[PDB]
Amino acid sequence: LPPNALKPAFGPPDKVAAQKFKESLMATEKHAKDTSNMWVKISVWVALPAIALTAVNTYFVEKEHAEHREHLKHVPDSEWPRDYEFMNIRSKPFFWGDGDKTLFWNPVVNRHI
Amino acid sequence: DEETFEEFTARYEKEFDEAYDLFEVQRVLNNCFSYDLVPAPAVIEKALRAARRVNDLPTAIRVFEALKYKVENEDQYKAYLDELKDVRQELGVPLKEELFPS
Amino acid sequence: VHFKDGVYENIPFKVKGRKTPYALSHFGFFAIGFAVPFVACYVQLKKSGAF
Amino acid sequence: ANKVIQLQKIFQSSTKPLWWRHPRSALYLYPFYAIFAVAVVTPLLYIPNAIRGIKAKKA
Amino acid sequence: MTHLERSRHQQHPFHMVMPSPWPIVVSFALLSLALSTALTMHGYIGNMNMVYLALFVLLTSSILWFRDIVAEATYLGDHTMAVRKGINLGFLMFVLSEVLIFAGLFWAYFHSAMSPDVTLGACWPPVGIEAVQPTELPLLNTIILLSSGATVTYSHHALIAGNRNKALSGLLITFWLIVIFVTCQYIEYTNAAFTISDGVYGSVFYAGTGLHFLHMVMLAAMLGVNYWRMRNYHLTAGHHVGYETTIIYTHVLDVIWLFLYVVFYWWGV
Amino acid sequence: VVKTAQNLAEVNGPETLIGPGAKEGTVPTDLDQETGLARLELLGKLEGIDVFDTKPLDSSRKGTMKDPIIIESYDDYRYVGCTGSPAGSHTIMWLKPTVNEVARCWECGSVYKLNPVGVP
Amino acid sequence: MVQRWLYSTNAKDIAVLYFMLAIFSGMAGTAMSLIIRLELAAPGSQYLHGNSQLFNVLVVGHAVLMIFFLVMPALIGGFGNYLLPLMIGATDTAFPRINNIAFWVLPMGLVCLVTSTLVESGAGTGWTVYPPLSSIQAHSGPSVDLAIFALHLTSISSLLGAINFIVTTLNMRTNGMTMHKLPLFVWSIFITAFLLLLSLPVLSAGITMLLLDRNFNTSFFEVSGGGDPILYEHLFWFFGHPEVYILIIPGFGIISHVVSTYSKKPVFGEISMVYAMASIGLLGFLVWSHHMYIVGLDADTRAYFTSATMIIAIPTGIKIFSWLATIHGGSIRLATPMLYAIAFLFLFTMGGLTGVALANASLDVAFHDTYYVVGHFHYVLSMGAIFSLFAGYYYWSPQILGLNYNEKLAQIQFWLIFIGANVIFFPMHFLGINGMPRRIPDYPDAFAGWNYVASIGSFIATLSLFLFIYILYDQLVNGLNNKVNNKSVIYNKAPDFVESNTIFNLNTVKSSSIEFLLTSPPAVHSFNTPAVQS
Ligand code: HEA
Ligand code: HEA
Ligand SMILES: CCCCCCCCCCCCCCCC(=O)OC[C@H](COP(=O)(O)OCCN)OC(=O)CCCCCCCCCCCCCCC
Ligand SMILES: CCCCCCCCCCCCCCCC(=O)OC[C@H](COP(=O)(O)OCCN)OC(=O)CCCCCCCCCCCCCCC
Ligand SMILES: CCCCCCCCCCCCCCCC(=O)OC[C@H](COP(=O)(O)OCCN)OC(=O)CCCCCCCCCCCCCCC
Ligand SMILES: CCCCCCCCCCCCCCCC(=O)OC[C@H](COP(=O)(O)OCCN)OC(=O)CCCCCCCCCCCCCCC
Ligand SMILES: [Ca+2]
Ligand SMILES: [Cu+2]
Ligand SMILES: [Zn+2]
Repeated sequence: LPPNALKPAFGPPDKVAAQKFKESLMATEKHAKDTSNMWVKISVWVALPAIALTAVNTYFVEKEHAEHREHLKHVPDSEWPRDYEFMNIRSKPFFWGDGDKTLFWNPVVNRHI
Repeated sequence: DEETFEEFTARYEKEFDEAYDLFEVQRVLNNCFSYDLVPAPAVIEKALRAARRVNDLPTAIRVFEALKYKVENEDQYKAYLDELKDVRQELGVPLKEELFPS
Repeated sequence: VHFKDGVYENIPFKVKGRKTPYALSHFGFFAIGFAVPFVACYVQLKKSGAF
Repeated sequence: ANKVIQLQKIFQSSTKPLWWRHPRSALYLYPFYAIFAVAVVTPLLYIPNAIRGIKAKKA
Repeated sequence: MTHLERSRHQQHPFHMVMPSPWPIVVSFALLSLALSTALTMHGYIGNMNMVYLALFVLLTSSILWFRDIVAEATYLGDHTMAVRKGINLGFLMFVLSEVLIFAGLFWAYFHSAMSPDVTLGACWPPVGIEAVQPTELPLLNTIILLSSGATVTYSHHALIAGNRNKALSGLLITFWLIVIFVTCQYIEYTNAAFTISDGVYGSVFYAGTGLHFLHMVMLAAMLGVNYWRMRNYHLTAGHHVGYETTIIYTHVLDVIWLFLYVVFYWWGV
Repeated sequence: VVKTAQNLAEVNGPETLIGPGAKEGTVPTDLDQETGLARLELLGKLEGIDVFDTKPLDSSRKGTMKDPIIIESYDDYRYVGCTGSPAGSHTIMWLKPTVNEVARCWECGSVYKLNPVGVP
Repeated sequence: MVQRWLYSTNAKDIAVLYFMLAIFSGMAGTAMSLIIRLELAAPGSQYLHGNSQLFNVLVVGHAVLMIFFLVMPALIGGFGNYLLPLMIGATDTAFPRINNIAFWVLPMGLVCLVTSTLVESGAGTGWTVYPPLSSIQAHSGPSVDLAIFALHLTSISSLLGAINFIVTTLNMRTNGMTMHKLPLFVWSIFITAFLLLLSLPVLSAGITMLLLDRNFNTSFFEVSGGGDPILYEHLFWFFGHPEVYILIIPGFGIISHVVSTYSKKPVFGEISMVYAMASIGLLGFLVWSHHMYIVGLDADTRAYFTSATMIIAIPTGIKIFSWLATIHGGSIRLATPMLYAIAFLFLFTMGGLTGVALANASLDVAFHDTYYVVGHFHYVLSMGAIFSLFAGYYYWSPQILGLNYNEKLAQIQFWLIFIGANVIFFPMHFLGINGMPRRIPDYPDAFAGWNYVASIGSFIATLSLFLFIYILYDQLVNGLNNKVNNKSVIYNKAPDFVESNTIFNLNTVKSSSIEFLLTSPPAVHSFNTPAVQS
């Protein structure tokens, strides 16, 4: 046991700095209230009505494209437009499946002839 | 650092009087010979009287050895040995050539 | 975790107090480095039919 | 429910390595080590064919 | 606390991590992944079963690494103020590097489009290519993303304020909004009239928007990790660092997608 | 037998650094579930005390063998970087005073002494 | 033992693994350059039986090993991880588990590059890997894939390590040390870490897109789908040039410490040295297309890149004159580290002056794929960065290891590499100016003269490397005896003129950085009470 074992290691506490730290935990606690409450209002008065009218406008435009897909599904491969030089590049077959189709390949709209 | 030569001597004269052991006399002497100038004769005299007060003869011999390295000619070395004549004689300091003659 | 201190304690290989001489480890390690280009040449010259 | 404090005292008074202190850690670590061995050995068992130019006969 | 008691605690705030097996187990999974993919892309391995296993082991080995960071901060108390500040700064340098990966993909797009090659028709887009129209399903996506950067703002500030229910609801909604974005790109892909095989146009288009697709799947995994931790009382009103890193992530991905939508969809079509 | 410490003077090792858990239905507080060195650094903040030392070297004067500059340490040594009396007077020079020998600067002659306070 | 070196979270132990791997790799890359120089000794088939693909394979392996597996894991992975935390007072690095994965990916990247040369025919493409020569039509099979995965694993290594270096410097400095008080070597690893962070992600875009053309039917660079090979070169060289500076700047900071120690003078104009290192790191992002002067760019594009390349000579020349100003008026001590530093100042200036000629686009028409270029970048990389790596090892290894080395054996080693390096690379300029192309295993008969001279010097320099391998053995078996006999240097600074022998024993070390004040092998717990400076 050294003689120093029972002597203070820090010094006099700073009661001023203990209050600045203490007052800053309440200012931020309530400033987050006047800030949070507005962003609930914004999320229901702007954001929600945007995902409302856009969705039906998107449903309408998407509903039309489904019939256009239904007409192409009846077109036989004789009058499918001929590929250009840069279309359907096959430098070597894909190493999965049959070697000719991609990941999101859709037979109705994508074809190799 | 804008220190004139006159301010250089008056500051190292003060610095040799305050040195209180061998470490201090050797450290102050090292810094005094590390500038782009040869210290004045009145600075060399105070460095000899500081090594006497700590009772060390080799430090007083090395003072004149550094002096012969720092001068430009050998006639500048001679004119110092002709100014500090009494002090080298009164304290009993030999020259390194006189001590190890070749 | 607590480790030891000293001279031969901060390296992963043993230099002293070993049965086999340390020269076999030191120069064997740098011999294998110098020898991998020649193994590659051997495989490829044995593929071209040169050997 | 809240179990932060209870797990706080289990963890801080344990001698085992960190990844072993939770009572449920045996069920993850035992099967992972077996799976980790298969996933490392098997690709290595194919370099001999790759150097020799033998290809798998998936046909 | 005298000198005797102060001796039982560290003299610096920084974190001394104990030895762990994870850093060298992740490296082996990375080599098993590299060796398997090259061998199956060229026929030396019959199927994709070995590539599947290497991806599964790279995944469950990072989980365990993340599992040991939860315990060091929630059950051990090792994340002091200085450790917290260093973690935030490391994450900002991570996203700056990921942002410049997209910067290289935008160079490739502009190189191919400002003076298009004559085998295309000297025209952008090339002849015969039917592109994605902006005022469509991609316009529903740019609203769904902008709508999640404001429901995540009120969840974060409801946790600082001590409101639990409001905090837990503004995160369960951000989750299902990023999930909706992800399946909306899936529909847009299986219906597009061109493919990544369709020359240089299908290459720069699906690279820029396909990388962003992969980050969103990673972003939805982060909000699910925060959901478990906030509901099970790990996050406190002043100490939630796993949450702020997620929040900064949802805002950078929002800006990147904004750029993709203006260049790949409005200017390049 | 053990109980949660309330102030820095009540801390007795690491088993008094575990708080009271938050009750069901509320957002936990820092004072409810912090532990370890992170909790000790918070107890000091509330009272106004810095538990990690971060002040620079005292360059008010030049120490001497009669009146050195005292340096505190929790070991038998500490590294000291001297740059002169008004800080920045000369090129920095690193030193290492020990419990048995003082340190002197070969550049300016400043003397530093150690003061051990650590308890094994 | 298992968990100290496979589970490590200590930055000193990890730095030792880096150096072990770095030196094992310079063996292989030197053996490949020796096989290359034997086949170039005379006209005709010499040793490879006319297999030109094999000669091209060994050239790629030579460049990848020297750059990504020797110079980066030693200057940065080794010296940066060992001396940066000690020079700023840090108890560790930030993120100690990130620090460990950034090493263990390099062994896995070596068992990817080595198995690339043994499969099918290897990658005979050059270290730049231009398409379409590197696509599946002109390079079939899995060799170029396995080389790309090797490059991916070195990018994960350098990026993760750079993020760790940046956080540690900004967050974990000791009491009183501000950013203006950092040692110059700490500044050199900090600036290098930012160049890696902003250039590596552009290279990962380029070579992943090359992997997609080969295996996934994509046309980034294929000409039949609309793609462009010249796009790849823009993406590759936008990382390339920043890389050459990622390789010289850490050596700039080593040279600063060595020159100041063996002069007994502080670095002249220390603050303008940091400003110059930052200006060179910024101007290294605006000059990349001096590597594409003849591919058909516009004349106004080429006139911009000329002037941008030339003005990096101004900040670099400030560092050259600054180093000559600190040794002027000094007290020079000619130990082995000081010999390399004086040779660096002379051989780096020569290599940099041949770069000023290359900087003009008009003159580069006679300097494209010419041995003259090969002569330029072996003067700044092999008598430059390599000479600074030797200077570092002889400077810090006695402290790091606790073991001294045979001094007079080390001065023989220095002279054998100085003589032999000059013999290989000086005649390379003569071949290039007369018009000899690069990347050929065989040449017309008029080039036989200088090609024989260079192949002789290649044997001189490999013998100097084998002497260095013996010096390592002697230091590890006889290091403690080298301290008591007179076979090694004990003090890198000697007593001052008027300082006596016994006063000198009070303070043996007069250092302006912490590292020379530790125990000889530094303790595994180096700081408990933080170091303090004014
Ligand atoms: C790090 C860079 C580096 C280094 C050190 C070297 C070193 C050498 N290089 Fe090479 N070289 C390159 C980088 C380098 N080279 C690059 C990028 C290319 C172009 C590739 C391309 O064309 O595609 C190239 C190309 C190249 C060619 C062109 C071949 C052709 O075009 O096909 C030749 C020809 O002779 C050659 C020769 C040499 C020789 C003889 C040495 C020897 O002189 C080495 C001399 C000195 C040493 C023996 C090394 C020191 C040994 C160590 C292990 C250091 C250990 C130190 C410590 C740990 C303290 N190099
Ligand atoms: C350490 C690596 C390193 C360094 C530091 C440099 C530094 C420089 N390099 Fe180099 N370079 C390479 C590595 C390096 N290079 C490699 C590997 C290649 C080939 C890549 C490949 O094809 O594989 C290459 C090729 C290369 C090219 C492409 C040429 C071609 O391929 O056809 C050019 C073009 O301008 C170039 C120029 C310069 C210039 C101007 C500097 C300047 O920074 C030099 C400045 C230094 C000085 C000028 C010396 C001191 C200055 C003074 C004392 C000031 C007074 C001077 C004057 C008033 C003139 N070099
Ligand atoms: C082959 C011998 C087997 C003998 C059979 C055992 C019978 C008992 C004999 C006792 C010997 C036990 C054998 C254990 C293995 C062993 O001690 O040396 C064997 C070790 C191998 O093992 P490794 O742990 O280094 O891992 C590596 C395995 N790949 O060689 C070596 O690395 C030699 C390496 C020396 C060269 C490094 C020089 C670097 C010096 C450090 C300088 C650092 C500067 C840092 C600056 C930043
Ligand atoms: C190391 C740093 C990474 C740098 C990365 C730079 C370049 C990355 C850009 C490409 C990223 C993947 C694109 C998304 C897939 C896509 O392309 O979308 C999918 C496309 C679109 O479907 P479709 O063509 O059938 O048309 C639809 C008509 N109905 O299908 C394909 O492609 C099939 C081929 C699979 C492509 C997978 C390629 C994986 C290799 C790269 C892995 C990701 C890189 C690392 C990311 C963490
Ligand atoms: C196919 C395989 C792919 C695998 C990739 C999976 C990626 C999915 C993302 C899962 C992230 C889980 C992190 C939670 C850990 C945690 O707990 O963080 C919380 C901790 C604890 O602090 P606290 O505030 O909770 O304190 C509690 C109160 N005292 O703070 C932190 O550590 C902050 C650092 C988090 C950063 C995580 C890493 C993010 C980048 C990883 C990117 C990897 C892929 C990159 C590919 C290009
Ligand atoms: C080929 C397909 C691409 C795969 C990508 C490569 C995969 C390698 C890494 C695998 C993920 C395992 C988790 C490790 C990361 C981690 O755990 O970060 C968590 C670390 C843990 O800090 P600590 O434990 O060190 O300190 C102890 C303190 N508790 O928090 C940090 O550092 C803070 C900064 C976060 C930065 C993370 C960066 C993400 C890493 C991936 C970077 C890849 C860049 C290249 C992109 C192509
Ligand atoms: Ca030949
Ligand atoms: Cu360049
Ligand atoms: Zn001083």
